[PDB]
Amino acid sequence: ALTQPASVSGSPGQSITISCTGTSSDVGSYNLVSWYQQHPGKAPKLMIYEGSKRPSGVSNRFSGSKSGNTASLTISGLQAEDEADYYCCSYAGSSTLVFGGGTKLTVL
Amino acid sequence: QVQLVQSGAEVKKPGASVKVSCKASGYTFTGYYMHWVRQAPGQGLEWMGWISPVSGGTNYAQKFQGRVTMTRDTSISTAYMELSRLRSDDTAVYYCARAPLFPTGVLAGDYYYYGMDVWGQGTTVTVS
Amino acid sequence: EVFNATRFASVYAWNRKRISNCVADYSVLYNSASFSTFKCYGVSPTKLNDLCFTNVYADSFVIRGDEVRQIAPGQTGKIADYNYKLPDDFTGCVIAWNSNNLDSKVGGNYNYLYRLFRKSNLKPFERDISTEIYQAGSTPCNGVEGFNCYFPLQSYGFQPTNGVGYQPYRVVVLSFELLHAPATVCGPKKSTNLVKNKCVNFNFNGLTGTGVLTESNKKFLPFQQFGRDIADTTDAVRDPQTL
Amino acid sequence: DLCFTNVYADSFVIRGDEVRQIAPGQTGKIADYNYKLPDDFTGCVIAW
Amino acid sequence: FGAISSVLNDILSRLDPPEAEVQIDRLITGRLQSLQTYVTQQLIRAAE
Amino acid sequence: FGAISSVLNDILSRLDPPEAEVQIDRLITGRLQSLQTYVTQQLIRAAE
Amino acid sequence: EILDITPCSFGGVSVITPGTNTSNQVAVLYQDVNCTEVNVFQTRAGCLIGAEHVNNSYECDIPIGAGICASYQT
Amino acid sequence: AYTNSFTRGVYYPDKVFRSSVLHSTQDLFLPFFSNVTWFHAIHDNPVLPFNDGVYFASTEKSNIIRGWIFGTTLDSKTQSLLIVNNATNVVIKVCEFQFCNDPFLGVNCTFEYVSFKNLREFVFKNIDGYFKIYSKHTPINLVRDLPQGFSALEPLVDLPIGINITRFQTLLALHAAYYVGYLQPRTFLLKYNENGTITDAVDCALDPLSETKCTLKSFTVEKGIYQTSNFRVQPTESIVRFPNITNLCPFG
Ligand SMILES: *[C@@H]1O[C@H](CO)[C@@H](O)[C@H](O)[C@H]1NC(C)=O
Ligand SMILES: *[C@@H]1O[C@H](CO)[C@@H](O)[C@H](O)[C@H]1NC(C)=O
Ligand SMILES: *[C@@H]1O[C@H](CO)[C@@H](O)[C@H](O)[C@H]1NC(C)=O
Repeated sequence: ALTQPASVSGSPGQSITISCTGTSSDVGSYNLVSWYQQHPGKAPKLMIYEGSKRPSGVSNRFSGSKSGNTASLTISGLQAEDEADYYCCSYAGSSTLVFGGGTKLTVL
Repeated sequence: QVQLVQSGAEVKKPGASVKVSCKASGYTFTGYYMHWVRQAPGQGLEWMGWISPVSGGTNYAQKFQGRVTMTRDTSISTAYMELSRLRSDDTAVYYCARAPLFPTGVLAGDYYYYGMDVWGQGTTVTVS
Repeated sequence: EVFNATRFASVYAWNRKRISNCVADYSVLYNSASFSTFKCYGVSPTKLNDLCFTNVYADSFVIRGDEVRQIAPGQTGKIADYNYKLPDDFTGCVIAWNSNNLDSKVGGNYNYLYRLFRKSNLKPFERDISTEIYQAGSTPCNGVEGFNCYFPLQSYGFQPTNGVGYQPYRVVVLSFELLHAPATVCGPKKSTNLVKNKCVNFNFNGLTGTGVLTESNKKFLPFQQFGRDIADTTDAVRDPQTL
Repeated sequence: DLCFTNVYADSFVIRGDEVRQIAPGQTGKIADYNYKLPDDFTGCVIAW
Repeated sequence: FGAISSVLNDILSRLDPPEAEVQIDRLITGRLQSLQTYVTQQLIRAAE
Repeated sequence: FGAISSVLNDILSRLDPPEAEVQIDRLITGRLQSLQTYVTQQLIRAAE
Repeated sequence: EILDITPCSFGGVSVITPGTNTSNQVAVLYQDVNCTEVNVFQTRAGCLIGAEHVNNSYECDIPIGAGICASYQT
Repeated sequence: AYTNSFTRGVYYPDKVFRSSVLHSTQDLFLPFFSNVTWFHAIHDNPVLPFNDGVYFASTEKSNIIRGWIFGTTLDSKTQSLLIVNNATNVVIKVCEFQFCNDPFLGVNCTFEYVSFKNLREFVFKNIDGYFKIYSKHTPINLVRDLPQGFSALEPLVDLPIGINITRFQTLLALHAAYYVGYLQPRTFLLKYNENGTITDAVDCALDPLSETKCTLKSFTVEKGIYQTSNFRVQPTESIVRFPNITNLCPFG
């Protein structure tokens, strides 16, 4: 029920950003944002929790932010391995911790 | 070492019901809201529900509210998901989702955070 | 039926067995070295087979290793306040032994639950099986869990690889009560021969003294066991064997 | 009903995106180069 | 006077010395206080 | 009167304040009771 | 402003009565207090209820206080 | 309907034998001369609370009152104590029976026991989960109201049920007036004669004469004047006084 790009393109080393807007009720009112990264044939891997906090082990290049109803995942220094899908989510009032259209990041 | 084995692939006829098994180990089984998240082939990922093996408490998506029945047997430490009245867009790969923390984080928002240990794959091909 | 039981109950739903009209030698409770903890507060353990009380209740359950120290008068804690409260003037004893080899599955025994959320402290010898969703926050919880609405019970993780502090411990408590009713349960204490008209040491249902017992004519009611004087001393006694 | 020894009022003006960066253990440009809050922060913050 | 019962036989047969001693101490202190009051009353009555 | 010794200096030199205080309390309680008995007897004898 | 603090009505109460086989009538006297916050006679010894004040003086039967006392008569 | 309780509501407080002694003790007793509820059975069996014990009086001529139930909800959802007596057998149970809209008699089980012209007095109390039931039967000749007199109750039933009870109800035998009252923690002075039977009782929570009786520890007070601890007037409210401090904090 969230809206993120379906695919974002960037160059190696560049700082790219992928946003996703929810509503004033889900993103505009909760710092419960979620950012996953999934590789093809692989399980989804959490990248960012609570809007801007990084779980243990997640590389610092992934940074989180939010403005009103849109959260933002900023990957500084894009790498070849940074090619994957990203799935943001926001608490929606009930159930539960789902996401956006999913964005495939390609590194030219 | 959280190990998570999902049951095998299935083919189904539409309108029928499918039951997928989900056997966990390597951690405190009952201490997690475990979710069930699906994804159509080459599509986006789709969450379906979660369960507490403790107290049997669970909660599904309104989209799935009514067609999904999620159960668990903590003795073998194994959760289960059923979807009756199947159809074509139900063809997808399903997983469970073991959560990051423990809900002894009294208000640690547990378990509204995440799934840290995801399951291998369960392909449901609902084709006549 | 308690010690050699195949299964026990949960923490909050502890098993309560009331005993009446039996004998207990208590010697098996002393020689058995399997008991990790044996703390008698109200009555000394050595002087147990020579006293006598009216009734006794045995409350058995299974808890964590760290909670074993919580069964004490005046002691506070999670189990001591939300699962089982012991009065300060508790006249009884507590036994506890580790059973990690029995009550622990290969992947974790989750059949044992304990209450962790409650808005009030429990009363002495109170049993509460209220499964209502606890309201931690200010929002009402109308049968729906989630934020500020958590389950009042939580399951134990009993794995064979856990430390001694997180191991399952079977804990039983014996509570004795003594009223004016005839004393039922105590040690065997074989009755000696009755002798009349002689200064001897008399003992009746624990009441021990020295005096001369003589035939009487006071008609005592069927429920009147002992007779006291103005100075609270015993003046007449009913034979616990014959009327 | 609790009354303390001393009060410290830190006043400033930030951007609309930095409103989420004012919290103990926050990451960002403002939370690292301009104003950082300790993890054991005993107080409150009001932004308008 | 703080004891569990006014009869000493119950304490002697039930409790161990580590606490029977303090119970007996309380009992004998109360009893000696009462005896002192009684003998003072008897002394003043005998003087009268 | 329940103390380990009738002499006070040995109690002060052998025990710590946490228990020396209780020992001194018991000793002064016993001595005060004995002094009350003595002064009551003295008042009775003085009246006679 | 200055305000004086005074402990309100408190004082050892008492109850006077003749023998049991004579009658069952009883009187109650609140001593050293004025029973305004509670057949009443107010004297320096407090206030007595149950008895009737009579101007005719007689021999004192049961001493009450302040030269006043009660009896049981027709 | 309401009626008086001149001298009823007395029983043996313990099982200690006494003889020719005046013993004062505080326990749950029925206040003397208090108003008690009255019900009829002509041509009527509501649920009454069980806050602090109940005293019951039944004037019977054909054994109509034949059952009593104690509990909280009385809908087979919790444990309830049922006591019935069919004219030759006394059945006592604590099981959870399914009760109808109006339980009566026509002409999870943890305990089970199987064994106007008549005034039967009963008293039911709960002490630390122990249900105590005392009773006393006597022959009387009265139809209008309760006859005035003094009669103690002997200890009959003591059950360690440990069941929280807040309400109770009676059960008749359809093809019988009765009085109910509540107990209070009162201090009573009882007189034991040479036979050990309670012949008289004084309740010093009623009038100052009984107060002096409790004081002198005797049923007969001589000509004189006495009392006990003083009566003090309690404060009506609380008055908080604090400064009007003018200095504000320059948060503005
Ligand atoms: C009360 O009894 C005494 C002693 O027998 C007697 O002298 C007195 O007259 C009696 N009182 C009355 C009012 O008869
Ligand atoms: C005592 O109270 C009475 C009213 O009951 C009043 O008339 C009298 O003046 C009062 N006496 C004093 C000394 O206040
Ligand atoms: C007491 O009991 C005896 C024994 O039957 C009886 O003879 C007597 O009348 C009773 N009453 C008194 C006052 O002794």
